[PDB]
Amino acid sequence: STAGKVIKCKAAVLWEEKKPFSIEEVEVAPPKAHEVRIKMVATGICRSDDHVVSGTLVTPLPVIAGHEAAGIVESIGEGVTTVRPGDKVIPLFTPQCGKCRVCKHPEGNFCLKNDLSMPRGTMQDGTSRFTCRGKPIHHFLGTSTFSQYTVVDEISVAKIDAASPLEKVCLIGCGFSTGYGSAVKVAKVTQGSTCAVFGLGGVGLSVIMGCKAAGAARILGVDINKDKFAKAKEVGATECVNPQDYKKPIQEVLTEMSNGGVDFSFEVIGRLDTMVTALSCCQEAYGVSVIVGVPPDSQNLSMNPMLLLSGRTWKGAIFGGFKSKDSVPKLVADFMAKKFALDPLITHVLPFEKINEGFDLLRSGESIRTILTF
Amino acid sequence: STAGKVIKCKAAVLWEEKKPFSIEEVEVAPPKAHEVRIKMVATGICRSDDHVVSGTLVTPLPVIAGHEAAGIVESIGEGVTTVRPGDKVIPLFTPQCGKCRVCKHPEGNFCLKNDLSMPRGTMQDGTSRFTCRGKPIHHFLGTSTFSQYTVVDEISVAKIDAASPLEKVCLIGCGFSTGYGSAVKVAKVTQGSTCAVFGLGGVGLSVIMGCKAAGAARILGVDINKDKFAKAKEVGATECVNPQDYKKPIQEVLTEMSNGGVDFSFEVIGRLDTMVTALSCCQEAYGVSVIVGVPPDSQNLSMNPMLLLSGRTWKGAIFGGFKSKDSVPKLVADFMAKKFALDPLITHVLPFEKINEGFDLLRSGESIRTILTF
Ligand SMILES: NC(=O)c1ccc[n+]([C@@H]2O[C@H](COP(=O)([O-])OP(=O)([O-])OC[C@H]3O[C@@H](n4cnc5c(N)[nH+]cnc54)[C@H](O)[C@@H]3O)[C@@H](O)[C@H]2O)c1
Ligand SMILES: NC(=O)c1ccc[n+]([C@@H]2O[C@H](COP(=O)([O-])OP(=O)([O-])OC[C@H]3O[C@@H](n4cnc5c(N)[nH+]cnc54)[C@H](O)[C@@H]3O)[C@@H](O)[C@H]2O)c1
Ligand SMILES: OCc1c(F)c(F)c(F)c(F)c1F
Ligand SMILES: OCc1c(F)c(F)c(F)c(F)c1F
Ligand SMILES: [Zn+2]
Ligand SMILES: [Zn+2]
Ligand SMILES: [Zn+2]
Ligand SMILES: [Zn+2]
Repeated sequence: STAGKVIKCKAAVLWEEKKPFSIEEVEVAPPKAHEVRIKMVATGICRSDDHVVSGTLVTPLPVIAGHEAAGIVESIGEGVTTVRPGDKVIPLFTPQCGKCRVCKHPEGNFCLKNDLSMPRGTMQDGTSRFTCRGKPIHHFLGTSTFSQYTVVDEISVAKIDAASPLEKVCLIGCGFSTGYGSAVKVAKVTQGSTCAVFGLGGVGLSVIMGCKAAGAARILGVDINKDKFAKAKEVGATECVNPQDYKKPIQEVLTEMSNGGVDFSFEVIGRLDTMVTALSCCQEAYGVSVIVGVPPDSQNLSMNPMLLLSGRTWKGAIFGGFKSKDSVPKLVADFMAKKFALDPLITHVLPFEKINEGFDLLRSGESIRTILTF
Repeated sequence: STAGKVIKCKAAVLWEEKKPFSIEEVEVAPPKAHEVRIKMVATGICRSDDHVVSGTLVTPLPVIAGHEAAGIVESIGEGVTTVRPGDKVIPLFTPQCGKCRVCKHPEGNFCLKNDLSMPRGTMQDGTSRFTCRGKPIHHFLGTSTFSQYTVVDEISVAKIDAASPLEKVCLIGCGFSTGYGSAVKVAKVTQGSTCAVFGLGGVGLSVIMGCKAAGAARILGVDINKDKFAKAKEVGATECVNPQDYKKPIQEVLTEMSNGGVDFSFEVIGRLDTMVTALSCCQEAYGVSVIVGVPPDSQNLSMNPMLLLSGRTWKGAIFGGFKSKDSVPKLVADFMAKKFALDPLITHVLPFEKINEGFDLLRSGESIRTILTF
């Protein structure tokens, strides 16, 4: 038995920015009250994880990163009612406490217990369950999935279908749900509309999936890497454009293509300039633009508010606007019911021990999602 | 018997920025095809008219300004079908051509025939109906209401109830409709919500009226001029705050007051800083902020897109999001049935000839709306 005992296991520890992950032995404490210790089965490589390495995202180091994953409950602390040992689960990088003003609001999902805004890198109780070489190691978004075992707060885990294929449904933990929800729930893309999607990575392809599902007539994919176009078309893009191909700025190109601006635009990269371009390319009177990408820490964009005064709507969202604990099990059920596909997002499957190679694939432009298997 | 003839009349011509209006004789050409010549009865002094004087709003000079008004049709050009001589009318500074993509859109109102985005200061045919001292004088937003007679395109005029009191209902031509629509139509303020309204002039008061009509539980008025607070409370503000009274920035004060941020905020001033403050003070996950104020020409704001990524919605609107020609007659009908009040906005009345004194009253902080009678 491992319950109630410290587990020694393998994890990918990030000791400092801009270095490879160190794959080594860590100690994982048993869960305290209202906590859940999970044996990880599969975890995806999201660009947000790379942002921690690059310094685009600031979070306390050293850290066990990883937030897009699925595993099986090893044990539960006192008072846990929502999962049991043996359950398949997905860690929730946006928690759902169920009690705060946001959780109580019909539209809101950015639960006040989150560790994104002001990251502490701990459990809810302000402590860490991880040590490595006798040093405490920070958590990441209350998830820390780049480890054979993690411990999460109960509000940061959802029970999912016992028959789920964990090496696919881990994508529901971030990239798929984010993209899909940003289209269907946050933008509320309409039938017959014209959409523009900036960035054709895992998250942008999921936005295309959601736009198609919502009945968009035109879905214009935008990427500087033309190698991304074929897959974008497979999942629903009607045309793809590379800004580098044009003499005019792409907002102008897109406005011309859409005969005066798009209905819905999406920034799915993480650049300040493309956030403004995506806003500008939506129709000035009734267009809607959704920011999905994570921008570099502490940088402000510059924009002319006349873009809004004419009637545009600008919004952003975390995790596709989904209330995480309510939504994740339904999304997995929908997947098992063949309501959407995940395979188009998965280009590579590697053992966990090849985590660095997985990051290199992302950074080189060659992968969409690499799934790491434990 | 003036039909088909040039009319000589008095108008308030602005020859130069930052100068008084010159009340002097102009020549008003008869209406061409699909044009309407109107004998003005009443016009309000809106801060946007002052922006033309101050150079906050750039439009070609010399100009006859004025956009919030009502009058009586003197004559119609060939092919006009929607008004007749003798009809009471309100000029529409935002046209409604009924044919463009925006007019056909269920939500949009910023008709593509507008003269706001890239002002030419002409009629739709790119010419002027006004001469003064033998020189052509520009139009303003297709309306030019600071004149005993004006000529407008058919798409820029609405027929209103023959029994309308024009000295009141002129406010439906800008300030009332803008503020009230910004709350009820653009923001979609909900029952029991908390709203913050920045700027307690004619338009901000109208926002308050709309928030109260929509059932908001708390309506927090924000102004640096505490003399504006009494009237704001009369029309439904539950609390008023002066940023100058506080050591902390007003977004922090308002967040504290609202136990974590407001449901709906409105910028109704025209400052880049208060646009960002207004966004910040809405709840980060589900808050909505609407820009109503007109910013200084060609200036960009700076903001951190994390304010949006958490879930905020930011939008702007012209004329309260109302399709102008459909909406103005209904707004008048509703006023006549006492569905809303206009008297709280009217603080001063003056003859047209005292237009400069009207502007002095606004600039001093003393007036809300001065109504000028011809
Ligand atoms: N809001 C959320 O909850 C959320 C969730 C998941 C991902 N993210 C962010 O979303 C972004 C996309 O993540 P991902 O899909 O995993 O990343 P990714 O797989 O790197 O995809 C990004 C794509 O953007 C393309 N790109 C780069 N620069 C430009 C440019 N200038 N113009 C057009 N295309 C360009 C690039 O070629 C690549 O295909 C990242 O910033 C993530 O951090 C946010
Ligand atoms: N979007 C539209 O269609 C539309 C329509 C009508 C008016 N406008 C604009 O809306 C704004 C308000 O017009 P109005 O009500 O006629 O003007 P106004 O009567 O000058 O009211 C503005 C109020 O803002 C207050 N104010 C000034 N600076 C600050 C500050 N730093 N903090 C808090 N309050 C401050 C000021 O004391 C005054 O009561 C102007 O910019 C107009 O140009 C836009
Ligand atoms: O990819 C999901 C994701 C985000 F959307 C963030 F805003 C963030 F800060 C982060 F760390 C993260 F993982
Ligand atoms: O007050 C209404 C009003 C506006 F909202 C503008 F954006 C503008 F440019 C203008 F001239 C105007 F009069
Ligand atoms: Zn919560
Ligand atoms: Zn992610
Ligand atoms: Zn139109
Ligand atoms: Zn106005």
